[PDB]
Amino acid sequence: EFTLMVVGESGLGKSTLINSLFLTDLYPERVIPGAAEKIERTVQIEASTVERLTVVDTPGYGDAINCRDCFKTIISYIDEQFERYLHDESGLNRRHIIDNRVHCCFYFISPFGHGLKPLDVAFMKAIHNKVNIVPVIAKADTLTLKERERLKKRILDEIEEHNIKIYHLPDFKEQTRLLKASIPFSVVGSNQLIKKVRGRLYPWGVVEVENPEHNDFLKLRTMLITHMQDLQEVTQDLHYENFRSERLKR
Amino acid sequence: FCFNILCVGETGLGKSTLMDTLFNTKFEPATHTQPGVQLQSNTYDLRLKLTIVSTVGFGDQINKEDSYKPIVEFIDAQFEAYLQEELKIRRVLHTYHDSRIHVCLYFIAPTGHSLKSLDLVTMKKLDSKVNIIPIIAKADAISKSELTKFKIKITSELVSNGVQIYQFPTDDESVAEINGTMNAHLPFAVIGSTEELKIGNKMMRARQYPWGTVQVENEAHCDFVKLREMLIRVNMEDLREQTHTRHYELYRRCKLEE
Ligand SMILES: Nc1nc2c(ncn2[C@@H]2O[C@H](COP(=O)(O)OP(=O)(O)OP(=O)(O)O)[C@@H](O)[C@H]2O)c(=O)[nH]1
Ligand SMILES: Nc1nc2c(ncn2[C@@H]2O[C@H](COP(=O)(O)OP(=O)(O)O)[C@@H](O)[C@H]2O)c(=O)[nH]1
Ligand SMILES: [Mg+2]
Repeated sequence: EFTLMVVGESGLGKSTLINSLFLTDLYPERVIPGAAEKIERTVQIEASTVERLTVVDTPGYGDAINCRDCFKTIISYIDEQFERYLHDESGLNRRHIIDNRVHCCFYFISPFGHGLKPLDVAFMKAIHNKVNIVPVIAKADTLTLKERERLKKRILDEIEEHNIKIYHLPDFKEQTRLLKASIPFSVVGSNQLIKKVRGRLYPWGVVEVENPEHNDFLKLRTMLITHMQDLQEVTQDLHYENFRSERLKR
Repeated sequence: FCFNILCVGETGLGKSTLMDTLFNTKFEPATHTQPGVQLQSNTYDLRLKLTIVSTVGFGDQINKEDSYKPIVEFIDAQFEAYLQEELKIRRVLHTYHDSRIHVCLYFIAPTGHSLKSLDLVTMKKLDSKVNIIPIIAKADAISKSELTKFKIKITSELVSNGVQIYQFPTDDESVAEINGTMNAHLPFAVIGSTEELKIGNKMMRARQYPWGTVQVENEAHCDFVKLREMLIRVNMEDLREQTHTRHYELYRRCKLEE
């Protein structure tokens, strides 16, 4: 059982990347609302389950003009899963128990700005003590190598000077070394096949998803497969126990 | 000759880069921490007295309900200063520098869906204030398979909400077909770059990725050539004329009705 949360501005290719990680179309009938409906659109929660994986999406995030309670619907869901597990752990049927606690949250940073918006800082500072945050740079094929390194160094500095507790990798040797150096991962996703390979077609060249010299798709996928046991371990031993002690304040 | 361009886009969407691409000359990036939307104006002498006004901090605040207000405030301030000129007894129209915005290039983030709610509201309240030309910023983020669908959804968004966008004049028969082509390509998929590379054997603005090099002046790569063809003496004066006879006339009707 693993639970992956997806948070980010609409239109960042989050659905495409998720369908690219496992080659599973999870949004066959999803409809995108018009710009008039996004004005007052609220944040909703959709959970898709495939096989022991659950992808928790948060459609509506950032679409509203006035983020009234943009984080509240997400924060309360994370706390709800901690509360349900808490009351099931304290129950008498601990044998048959479902662990829906969010083990990892992919947050999609826009590549079209200079760094990260205040919305990114507020959201991460709101959940970094509750979920393992893995920042990702959406639509990496819009950044040159020079532009890509400028954005990664800026995001990491802003993370440090805002004290963002993102998920950290632990300490074969070349795998861990190159994986840590590419954080934050700048990924490219695709459902198209193009002399045939998965990627995106432009008049001036073809981007390859599984090409590490083009984007960090393979690194993100490799990091998730290898650190999947550690992600849920930090969730159970750190984020859940902090919620449990904070719950006992009242 | 006075001509004033307004650039309205989210922070980092390439406003300064695109202006440098249009005129082949260098003209600072804003932060994302601005508590409100402001505007920066700079006038250049090139025959032509160009003024470039850019939004600062547009779209960065968590609450974006008051984003259109500073832009409308600035446009009205130019409408008001011109009205003050017509009401002077001993006026100096012949020597007055027209500061009214003659064109607004609205930068749309290449999301691939349609319009954001901030795009719909801001453009709807700039309808009767300025000649709006919608462009898809950083168009190299969209494959040609998606650009066709994206342009259709955007236009369907402007029509359904009654957004009044500028249309190049087809009344002049001497350049009606080429203006009919530019109107059919709206919104313009534009790409900008402040550095050139040797493609073929002519230095031209470009963006090089590990998988290819984008040619800015190549019509098959983006619609930048279409956007540059708005600087023709005929289309450039109509934007100045359509501002005075339509948008500025609307400002007078409101100031007189009281
Ligand atoms: N992918 C892509 N990147 C671009 C394009 N144009 C510019 N850039 C990059 O994006 C960065 C932003 O450029 P700016 O011109 O400063 O953007 P801006 O809208 O003026 O930013 P502010 O003035 O602070 O609001 C530039 O440094 C370029 O490296 C483009 O057409 N496509
Ligand atoms: N440039 C770029 N565009 C992408 C990528 N992945 C998806 N897209 C495009 O982005 C548009 C919307 O993406 P989507 O997956 O629906 O974004 P979502 O709103 O987060 O679900 C689609 O037209 C995709 O073709 C990518 O890696 N790079
Ligand atoms: Mg700029």
